[PDB]
Amino acid sequence: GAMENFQKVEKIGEGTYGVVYKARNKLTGEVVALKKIRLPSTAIREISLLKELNHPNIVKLLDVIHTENKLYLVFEFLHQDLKKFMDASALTGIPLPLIKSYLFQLLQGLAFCHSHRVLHRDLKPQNLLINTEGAIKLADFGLARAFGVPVRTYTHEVVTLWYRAPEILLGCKYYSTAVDIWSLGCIFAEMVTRRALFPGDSEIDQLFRIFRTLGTPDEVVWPGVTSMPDYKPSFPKWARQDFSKVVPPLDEDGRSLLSQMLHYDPNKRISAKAALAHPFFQDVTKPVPHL
Ligand SMILES: OCc1ccn(-c2ccc(Nc3cc4nc(OC5CCNCC5)ccc4cn3)c(F)c2)n1
Repeated sequence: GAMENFQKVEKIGEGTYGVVYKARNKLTGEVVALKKIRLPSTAIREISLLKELNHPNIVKLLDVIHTENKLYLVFEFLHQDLKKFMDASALTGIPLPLIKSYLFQLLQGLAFCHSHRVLHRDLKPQNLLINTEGAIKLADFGLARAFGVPVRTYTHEVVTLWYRAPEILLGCKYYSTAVDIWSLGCIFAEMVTRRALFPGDSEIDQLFRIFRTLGTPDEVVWPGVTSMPDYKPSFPKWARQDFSKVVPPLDEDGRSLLSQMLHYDPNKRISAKAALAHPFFQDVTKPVPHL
C-alpha cells in the first residue's frame, strides 16, 4: 500500500490523536516525522487545507495520506521540543536573547496563521519544535478545528490545562485568535522563570490559579464576564498581583508585553501582529542554542 514507501526509524512520541515516528521516505530519501491517527469527511478536508498553510515558523505538513481506516500526516523532522530544552536548561536558564528570539519567531508564526483565520487552540512547550540553527516552529497547528481538543489523549494521558485561556475555561464556545496569545504568554513566563505560570490540575484549579495572580475578573476589566456559561458569582474575589513578583528578573518591556498577552478580555489582549511591533523586540537577534 501507501505506507510501504516509509521505513520506520524510531518512535518520537505520543500526540493528542496518534503516535509519531521518525521515518525515511524510500522514494525521495527524505527524513520525516510521521503521525499515524486511527480513524470523518469534514476532518479530511480541513486537514488537507493545512498543506497550503506554509510559513518558516510552522512545522511543514508535507503530505496527508488517508488509507486503511487511518490518517497519516507527514511532517518535516526537527531536532527536539522546547520542553526538553527547558528541562535541560533548568540549572542555568535559557538566555534572555534566545527567549526573545524564540518569542519573536513564534509571534510571526501566529501572525501568519491568524491572518488566514486558523487557530492552534492547544499551544504548549511540546508543540514548539527547535533546530540547532536557532529556529523554532509551531507543531499541530489547525488540528484542533479538525478533531476538537479532548479531555484525554489516544493513550488516556491528561491533556494539559496549563496554557488554556480563561474564556475557554468559562465556557465560551466561539474561540478567537486571542486564545493562542494567552497560551504563548504563559509559555513566555515559563521560559523566563523556569516554572509553569499556572500549573492547574482541574478546570477550577486552573481558573483559581489564574485569578490568584491576575485578580478575579469582573465587569470593569472584562465586560460580559459575569454572564459567561461557567461563571459563578460564588468565585472568591482575589486581588491582582504586581508583575514584578510574577516574572522576575524580566525587564519592564518584557513585563509590559506579557501583561498585554494576559489581558482577561480577548478583545483587549494584544494581537500577534501588534506584539511583533512591541519595544521588547527592538534589540532582537537570532542566537545559536546549546543543544
Ligand atoms: O523526551 C525528549 C525527547 C525524546 C524524543 N524527542 C524528540 C525527537 C524528535 C523530535 N522531532 C520532531 C517531532 C515532531 N512531533 C510532531 O508531533 C507531535 C508534537 C507535539 N504534540 C504531539 C504531536 C510533529 C512533527 C515533529 C517533527 N520533529 C522531537 F520533537 C522530540 N524528545
